[PDB]
Amino acid sequence: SSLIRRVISTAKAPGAIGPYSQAVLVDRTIYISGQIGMDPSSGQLVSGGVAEEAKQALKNMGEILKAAGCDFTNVVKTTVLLADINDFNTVNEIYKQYFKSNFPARAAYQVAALPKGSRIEIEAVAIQGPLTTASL
Amino acid sequence: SSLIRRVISTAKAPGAIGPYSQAVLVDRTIYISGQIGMDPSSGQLVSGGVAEEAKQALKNMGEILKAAGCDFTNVVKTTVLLADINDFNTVNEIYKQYFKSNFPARAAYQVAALPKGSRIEIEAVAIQGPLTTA
Amino acid sequence: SSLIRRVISTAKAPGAIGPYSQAVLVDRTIYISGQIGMDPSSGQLVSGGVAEEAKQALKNMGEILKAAGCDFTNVVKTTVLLADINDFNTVNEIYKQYFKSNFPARAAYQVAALPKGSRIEIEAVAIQGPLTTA
Repeated sequence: SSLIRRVISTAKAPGAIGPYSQAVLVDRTIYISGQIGMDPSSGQLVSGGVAEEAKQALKNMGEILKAAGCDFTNVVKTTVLLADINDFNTVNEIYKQYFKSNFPARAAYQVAALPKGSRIEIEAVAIQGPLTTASL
Repeated sequence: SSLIRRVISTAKAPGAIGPYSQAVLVDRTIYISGQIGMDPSSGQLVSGGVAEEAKQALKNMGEILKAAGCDFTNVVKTTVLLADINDFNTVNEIYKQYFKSNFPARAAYQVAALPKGSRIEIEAVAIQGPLTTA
Repeated sequence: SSLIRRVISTAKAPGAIGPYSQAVLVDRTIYISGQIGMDPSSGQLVSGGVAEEAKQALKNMGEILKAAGCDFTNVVKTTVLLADINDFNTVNEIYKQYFKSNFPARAAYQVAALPKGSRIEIEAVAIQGPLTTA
């Protein structure tokens, strides 16, 4: 009757440094922490604003997915939090470079402020494969 | 070992204005995108403010639920995102016309802005039936 | 084939002041509503500000978890919604009084406004154990 729950941690994404995990896996469902454009090495936000931060946040998410045996095709839901709702056109273009098709469900909105003054934070839910459309 | 994962897509609700699906069904859990009060025919927000937008957003969610085999009773969690926290009474009154009992868990708060200048966005998680309640 | 959906209800946490349930359990997953620093017996926010409200909100979350046969170790994801981003450190130190290892995944950010003028709201997803690593 037990289920495995394991905390994902990879050095290719910025480390926790706090009472949170990069992501938690529990019977094929992966809850991924909100990712911002932090460089895993420098511990600082990359420079350049939303375009550069979005790219970095998505790479960070990709490395976490990888450590769980997944890729972007496994993501079923994201939340995209913005410092400015008007950055959507830019953000969408970058988002589509990682999420190429069969897009996750999504919620999206502008918040009042994000950690470290970032312009974007992306959280996600993913499911460990293998996956099928067939009702079997 | 395979789990069923399928996108839900109905013309009864608005087409995506960005790279997202209306909902994703995965092993009985349905993740529904944030819905706003956009008319499915025109692709524009309905006129009249928060009360009319909330209604349309819920109708849109309802059509997505239907296409996933589900109705409002299958919803287990929602997030209500408001342009103005003072609209809560108005929003709840409308919310209760759709969700009538065994209510979903819920988070609610005011955000800075929503897509298309909407006054409300509602996301949800539902579970595909059969479901039997204690 | 049929999954049971159970609404979690306990007088040890504040009763709902809107159309929502404290938490909903379905097939092992427990979706917990956003908790604020309200005292169950008065149904009013505690005094003292964010520090006091955060402790109360977590305490309310703990009672809801216990009512579902869980504790804080069962939590796999939280969202911390702040009225002020600068309250983060204060809230984080309190959060660590409850979560001690195998930490939940997390999102944190500042919103425009929370219900009843609250300085913090915390929602969560938890999974019914036993949960193991092996």
